[PDB]
Amino acid sequence: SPEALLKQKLDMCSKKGDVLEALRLYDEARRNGVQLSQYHYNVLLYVCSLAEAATESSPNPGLSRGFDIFKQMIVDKVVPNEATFTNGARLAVAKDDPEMAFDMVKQMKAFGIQPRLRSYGPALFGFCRKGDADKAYEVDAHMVESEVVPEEPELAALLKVSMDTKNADKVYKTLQRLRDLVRQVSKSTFDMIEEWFKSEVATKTGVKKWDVKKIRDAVVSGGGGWHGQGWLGTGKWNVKRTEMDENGVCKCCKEKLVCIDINPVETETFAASLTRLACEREVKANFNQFQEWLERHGPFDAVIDGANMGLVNQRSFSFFQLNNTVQRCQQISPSKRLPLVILHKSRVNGGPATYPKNRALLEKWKNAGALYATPPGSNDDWYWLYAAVSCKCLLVTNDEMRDHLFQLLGNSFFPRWKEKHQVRISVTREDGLKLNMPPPYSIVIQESEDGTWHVPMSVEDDLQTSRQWLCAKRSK
Ligand SMILES: [Zn+2]
Repeated sequence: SPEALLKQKLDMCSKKGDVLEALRLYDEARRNGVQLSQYHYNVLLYVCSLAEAATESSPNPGLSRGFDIFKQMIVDKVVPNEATFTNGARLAVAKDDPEMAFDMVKQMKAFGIQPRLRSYGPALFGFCRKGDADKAYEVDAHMVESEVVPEEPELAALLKVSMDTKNADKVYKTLQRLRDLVRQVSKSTFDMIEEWFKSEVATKTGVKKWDVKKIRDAVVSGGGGWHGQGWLGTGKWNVKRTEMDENGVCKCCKEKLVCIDINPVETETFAASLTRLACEREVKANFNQFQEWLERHGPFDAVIDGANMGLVNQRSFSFFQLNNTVQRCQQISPSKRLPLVILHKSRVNGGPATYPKNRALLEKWKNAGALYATPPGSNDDWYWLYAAVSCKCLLVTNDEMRDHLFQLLGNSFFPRWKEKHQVRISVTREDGLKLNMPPPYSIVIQESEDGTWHVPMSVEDDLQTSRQWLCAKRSK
């Protein structure tokens, strides 16, 4: 079969990295009237990615013709799948022509195809590297229109190009986008923001007088912690690296940060999504049986990730650490409720429970309506997540909650819910175990009603390392 033959020959062409032969085989299929499939086109897009940008001649046929092949696949109305977007982007990156990368995205739109975030990258970053803000903002507007949401790298690039071209309005807007979408910024972005606030353009932007009611109504309207009405005040900024104390008080300026509310409607949307995602991955009857059990149990003040409590910082499962965490949670519960312990059934039956009194205790918790043993093959993460969300209560786990399945939960609501609900344990020699409670303020970029800014750096473990903030306050 000829379609099937071209495949074999393109799969073979190549592990070898032979672009000139893939381009020959491409042309031959069209001379033979063999219609290229999704698969053929993808391999061909990949193979062309391997070509390099001619630093000393007119561009090479591999990259150059790669864009041609891309264009033709779309004309042919061959549907793109995830590999198509990836390879198309590699091709764009390798070529490093932002205008040609932008063309590929325009072509996709013209044929009713939704570009991916990675499709926009080579265009956005290309224009930003070249200092072409006007084109960078075109790409940004295109992405907004296609409903593709930027991540921190795209925002930071937009921030820097706005700084480079002295555009104080676009800096403001991008900082608001960082607040809304990212919350806590990387070391790179943090340093960039610090430069912005100490810069001549920042010193020279602002207003001496403004409508206080306008700001007040914007604060209420935006949900808290910002106003979005523009730079306030005048003159040089005092810009310091600082920390918040445990109550959210800036150690530099003594402003107390805001605790920003989560809208209960968002929480109910998230709970529905969580249940849908869990039932796609669990045996549906197993998850449903837990949902039904939970409906008949509680109330709960806390839910414990039993496997994480037994294992975090241990060389093997510590019933001590789990049990001490149960006791601690019950002690801080105003009415002394036992926490809901989520644990695999395997664990309920043999170390923990190697020792008869530990096994009896596990059964006692179950009998108290405070332990659910998840069935073999289940991922218990869905279970403790769903319980904490549904019971609207604390979640005790030191799981990072960022990798694998946790990426499925998104990067707006879930991180905000996490900060309000997650309790983590720490241990010291002098004191033993401690529960680290949610902060009484929101760890996010905040803009105060008088235009003062507080910007938090993102950190891997804010109990291990002390989180740095930027305090930017007008000097007069
Ligand atoms: Zn401050």
